Amino acid sequence: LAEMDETLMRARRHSYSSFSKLLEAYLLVKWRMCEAREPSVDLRLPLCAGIDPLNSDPFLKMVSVGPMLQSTRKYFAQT
Amino acid sequence: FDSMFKHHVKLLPKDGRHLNTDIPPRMGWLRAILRFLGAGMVMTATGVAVDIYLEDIHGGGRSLGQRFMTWMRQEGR
Amino acid sequence: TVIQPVLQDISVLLQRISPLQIDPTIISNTMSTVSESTTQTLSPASSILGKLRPSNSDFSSFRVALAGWLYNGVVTTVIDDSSYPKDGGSVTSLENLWD
Amino acid sequence: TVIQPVLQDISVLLQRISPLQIDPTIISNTMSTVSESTTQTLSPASSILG
Amino acid sequence: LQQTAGLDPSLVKLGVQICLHAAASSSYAWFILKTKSIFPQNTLHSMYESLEGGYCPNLEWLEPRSDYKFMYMGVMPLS
Amino acid sequence: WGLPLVKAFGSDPWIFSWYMPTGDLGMYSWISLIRPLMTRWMVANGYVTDRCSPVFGNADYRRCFNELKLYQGYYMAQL
Amino acid sequence: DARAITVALLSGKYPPDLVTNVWYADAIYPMYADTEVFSNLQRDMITCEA
Amino acid sequence: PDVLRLMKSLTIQRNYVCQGDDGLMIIDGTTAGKVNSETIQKMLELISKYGEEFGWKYDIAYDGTAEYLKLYFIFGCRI
Amino acid sequence: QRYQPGWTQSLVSSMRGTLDKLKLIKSMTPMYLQQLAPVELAVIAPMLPF
Amino acid sequence: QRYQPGWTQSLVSSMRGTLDKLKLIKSMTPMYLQQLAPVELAVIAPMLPF
Amino acid sequence: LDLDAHVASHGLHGNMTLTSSDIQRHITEFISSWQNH
Amino acid sequence: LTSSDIQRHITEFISSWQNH
Repeated sequence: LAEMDETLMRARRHSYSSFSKLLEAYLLVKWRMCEAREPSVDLRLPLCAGIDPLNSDPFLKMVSVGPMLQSTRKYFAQT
Repeated sequence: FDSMFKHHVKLLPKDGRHLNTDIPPRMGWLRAILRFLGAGMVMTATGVAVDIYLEDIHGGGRSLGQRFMTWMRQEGR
Repeated sequence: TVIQPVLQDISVLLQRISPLQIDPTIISNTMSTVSESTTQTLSPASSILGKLRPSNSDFSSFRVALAGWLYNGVVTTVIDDSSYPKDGGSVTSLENLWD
Repeated sequence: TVIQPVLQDISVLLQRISPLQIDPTIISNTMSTVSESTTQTLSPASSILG
Repeated sequence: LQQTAGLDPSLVKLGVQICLHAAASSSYAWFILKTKSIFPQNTLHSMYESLEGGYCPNLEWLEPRSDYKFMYMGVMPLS
Repeated sequence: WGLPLVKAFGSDPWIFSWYMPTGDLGMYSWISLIRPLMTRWMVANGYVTDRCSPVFGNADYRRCFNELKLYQGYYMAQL
Repeated sequence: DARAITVALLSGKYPPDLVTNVWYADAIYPMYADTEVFSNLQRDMITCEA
Repeated sequence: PDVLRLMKSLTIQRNYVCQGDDGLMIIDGTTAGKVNSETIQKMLELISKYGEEFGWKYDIAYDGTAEYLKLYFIFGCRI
Repeated sequence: QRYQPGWTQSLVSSMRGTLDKLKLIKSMTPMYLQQLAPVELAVIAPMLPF
Repeated sequence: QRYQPGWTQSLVSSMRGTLDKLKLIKSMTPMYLQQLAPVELAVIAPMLPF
Repeated sequence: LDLDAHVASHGLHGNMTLTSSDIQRHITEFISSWQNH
Repeated sequence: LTSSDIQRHITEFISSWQNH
């Protein structure tokens, strides 16, 4: 536990100059947003309880992207 | 997320081909990576999902590939 | 407004009686084989797969169209404007060819 | 310097009256569908937009 | 939960009543175990006795059903 | 660790969603969304340098991140 | 919407081992026990009467 | 005869999904609507009787709701 | 001959391959429409409310 | 024949495609110049200060 | 540098952000697209 | 006071949506 504590203190007190190489590579890329997608399902169909207009952001993400209609175990079995 | 990877993360700029957005022929795996970056950008933002187009890579595709390969080799030490 | 629900009911009945099933994965499987180069700006297969997903994925206009055959006296089924190219299109554009 | 403002005034008057307005996106949309190979050094579609 | 999910206070009061009754019994855990199903049996299992309308999604089970392949069609008005 | 922000660097509030990815991906995402505002905020606070950066222009990020503990938090989140 | 009609035209599929004279015999069976038509007939009669 | 027709219309490769001690039976709606509830009730009694002679206590619920692996569905909406 | 020169060589081959694929899709819909759908419509028709 | 040998065939195809795109642009400007702009000028002219 | 006196910000495109109006515009176009089929 | 309803809460948001 003392090893934990001293390691965390060492990490905190130090000074850095960059993130990991991967993130520095990622920041070299920039994109461009455009017109919105097409609705995936009808806007007035309840799918998950609570995900409703009073719960805007999940509702909008779900209706824009659409639910995963295929089981994940079999999908990742081939990956 | 699969369909959004396939048909809503466009790796070609909307206005047409740009100079820096060219992928070297044998570095096609960048096509796989950049899809995740587009996905993260579109999903992080609040609101509806948005069609996204690649805009520019600062160092060009080749430099990004070299940096990725450098990380790939140096890890595990 | 009065007539449309009748067609919708006939459509669901036809769906429930018919042995035919719609499976879009056929198109994906068959296009997953077409040969192309990765250095090309344009890809016909990716575009066509992109264009076959209907808005809201309704897939129901087919049964409605079949049902409409019985009531051409009072109902004339037509294709909506939104399916046409916006400005009329151009044969130089692959998107318009698929349209 | 004496005549140039007159031309500007006529220009804004034509602005207020003409039914024609420009959408620059026409060129970009048309050029977005040009077929070319990414291995080439020169891109005509990019150059014309530039 | 009430402050985070915007629960109806009326139902929260009933939940509190159940908790208090459990406390006032001979064994709290035994009481909770024996009465765990009031909310389901009274709301979920007795729902829509008289139905007026709404939407129900139209799903299809493709072949092979061993593949668990389902495809979404749309909404069907209820009756 | 994947918990979204609320409002920072003078940006508008409630502009991020918890569908934010975790690790480097989410970091890159939110930097990409608010890079220009971040740069203007950084310059306006005297964090100004001369070496133009591909990501941050002439912002002295190497010290602002150190004093904001952002580098420190990023690195110790992986221990 | 035409763009759904084309999908339907392009992706029809039958069950693997189909025997139509059995499939339809099974499917139709219950739907010809209802009495709605017979009530309708009396309704039409009453309409003409009125 | 209604029970016979129903049972002959059901097979495990088409209608039954199981995992451990939890299982789900799907009754496909007929072309005339949905299967009569009385027939389902008598069939349920048949399974309940059938479970006993090899010492299996079948806990059976039929309330117009779908439950599987402690996931709850009503009219196509998951709760 | 007056449209092909505007396209690169590989794209033409890909286009023709895709068209060939679409021509020979194994979609069961058309024969359904030709053979079974009329039978279903005939069966259904007398029981319609309208 | 004495200028194209310096260029790759794919580049020639892209150039021809770009020219075809430009020729068939759906710009409404020339119609406006031919049919309506003279009417606008005729309407405006008498009211000019100069 | 002096052109666009201090708003220079060398990069021309990609300088847009997310703040307020983009979300609302996306909502409006999305709802229009839903309502027009 | 002002404990109006939850259904009206649902409908009011939707009415905000439909407006354009």
